[PDB]
Amino acid sequence: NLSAKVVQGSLDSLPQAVREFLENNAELCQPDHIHICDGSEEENGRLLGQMEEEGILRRLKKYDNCWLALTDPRDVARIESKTVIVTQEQRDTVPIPKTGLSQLGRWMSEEDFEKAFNARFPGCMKGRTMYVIPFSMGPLGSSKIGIELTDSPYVVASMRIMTRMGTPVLEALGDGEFVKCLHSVGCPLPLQKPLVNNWPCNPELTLIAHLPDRREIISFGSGYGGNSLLGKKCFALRMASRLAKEEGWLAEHMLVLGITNPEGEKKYLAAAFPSACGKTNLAMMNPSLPGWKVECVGDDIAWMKFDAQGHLRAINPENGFFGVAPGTSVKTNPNAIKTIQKNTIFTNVAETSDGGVYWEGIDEPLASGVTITSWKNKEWSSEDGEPCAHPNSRFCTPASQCPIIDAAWESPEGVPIEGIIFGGRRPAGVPLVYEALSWQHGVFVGAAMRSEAKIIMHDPFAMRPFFGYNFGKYLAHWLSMAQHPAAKLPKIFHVNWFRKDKEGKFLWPGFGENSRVLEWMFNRIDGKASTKLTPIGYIPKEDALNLKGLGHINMMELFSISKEFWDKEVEDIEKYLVDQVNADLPCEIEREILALKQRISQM
Ligand SMILES: C=CCn1c(=O)c2[nH]c(Cc3ccc(NC(C)=O)cc3)nc2n(CCCC)c1=O
Ligand SMILES: [Mn+2]
Repeated sequence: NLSAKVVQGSLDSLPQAVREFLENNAELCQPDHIHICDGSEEENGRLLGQMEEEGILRRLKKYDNCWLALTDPRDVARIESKTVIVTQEQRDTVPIPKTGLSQLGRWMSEEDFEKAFNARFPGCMKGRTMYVIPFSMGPLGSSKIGIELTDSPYVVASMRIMTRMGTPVLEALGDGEFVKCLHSVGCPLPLQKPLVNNWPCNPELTLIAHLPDRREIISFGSGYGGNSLLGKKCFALRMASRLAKEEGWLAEHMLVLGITNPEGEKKYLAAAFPSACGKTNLAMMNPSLPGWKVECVGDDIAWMKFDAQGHLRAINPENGFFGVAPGTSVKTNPNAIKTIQKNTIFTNVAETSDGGVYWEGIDEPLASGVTITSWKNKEWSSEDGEPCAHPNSRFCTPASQCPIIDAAWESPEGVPIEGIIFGGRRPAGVPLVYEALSWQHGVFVGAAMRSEAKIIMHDPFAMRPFFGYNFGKYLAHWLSMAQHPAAKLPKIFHVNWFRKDKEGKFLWPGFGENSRVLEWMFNRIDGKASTKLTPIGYIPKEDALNLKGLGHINMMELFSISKEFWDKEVEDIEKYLVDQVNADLPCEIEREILALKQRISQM
């Protein structure tokens, strides 16, 4: 029966639990074939070739083994609306707000989800191959393993880069447990609807669901990576944050980097930023300060767990970078540019006529007669009034290829976090850098995060779309870390690269010069008496920030804290947290809200 549909591998060499998961979902989805992924170069070559034949990928001949996927324009981003967590009780998933609808996640009842599942999954893979992806989140060797079933070869190839994938994962798994991951593009053959750019999706029925009690992730109708690469946001943030809450650790939307001063002293820092803040540019930043070194552990997700000496240790559970393409250049991110030179999948970027990539802000003058095809497969000029690349277009690239990849990026011990950075995009009022007054205040600073998307929105811990459970409880869990025995708590900082003058010009040059801010953090961690007290925390004392080699910087306006601005700010923060977190807001946070208005009242 089922064996006859297998086109690669053998049912018999799957652990019983993997086999049963496959059997149940094959019976349900009715795929024409089953391909058990081995994760070999040869398999990758084959799937890339097949995808080229079918129009899903084009070859980018300018480079060594680079490819380009163009999507249906309806399927270009994750949809928060259609992203749900399923629990017996709503409160376990999101706080019940005081007014309005929750902005802290989306809950669906078990009953509603069973209905939603039956209207989508039966027969969904008809005419397609079901791929079986064994993957490890974190280095191969305890780490969490999952099995993703998908009808998308694009997902297979992306998973190979973004996770450890294939036969060795099944070998490490044995009869262990795994997260069950089910994905379909939702377009059974014969196609009932038009195919755009050979890219199957079902936007109307798109649903990305998490069932934490069953250890199941179920995703329908979208091929876009945030929705389809189930190890990443779905597992390593949402489900894991839940597990972490239970087991006394932390799963966070954080880059991790290692920074070394000119005397050879090295610290690791984790940072959470909302979108459009240049996460990845900071993760592999090339520092301008002489003698300094920055190395990249990860640009997206961090798993953090206290060791026996109370140090918070971080592992990057990913195997790659799924980076925003537009804005990437030799100037803004020289390390990303070298990373993506080979073995990289690009999605929704433009293509030059010599088979190179192009996007807004690539800052690379075209040769004579070279022209650009846009991401909607049209000839493109700068007079079109339309970007050549989609704003959310991506590169998907092996982490091992980053020239400053950290030597301990795959250490199963993890790397000791000495500082946590929170930040946002704030055109007014928020200084370039400040330090939390205490752990409790640092939790509040994370909880208070807002960022410009032209709208300024709340995005606490940069986790707004990613909480796996009640944010009030997530806040209590963060607070609880100050009572871990002998905890060596990271110093907490808040940054803003994006403060502007009245004409909208950026006050801080940023990029490589951000090394000057990390320098201040670095020395503060080491106890340097370099702080000046303000109502919002510590800022750099006068002349403490290293400005050697820069043009003029308006330091006064950059570090300016206005009573009027901060009155408006704390009112907005209180309002947001009391309303949205309501009965689940920990009283330590209530105290921090009051303490801040009290400090502001005194100015
Ligand atoms: C480690 C670097 C992080 N970083 C920054 O530090 C940063 N700072 C800015 C604002 C800025 C933009 C352009 C200039 N250019 C010139 C010439 O002054 C200066 C500041 N944009 C920044 N960006 C781009 C974010 C959008 C994807 C950014 O990524
Ligand atoms: Mn992210």
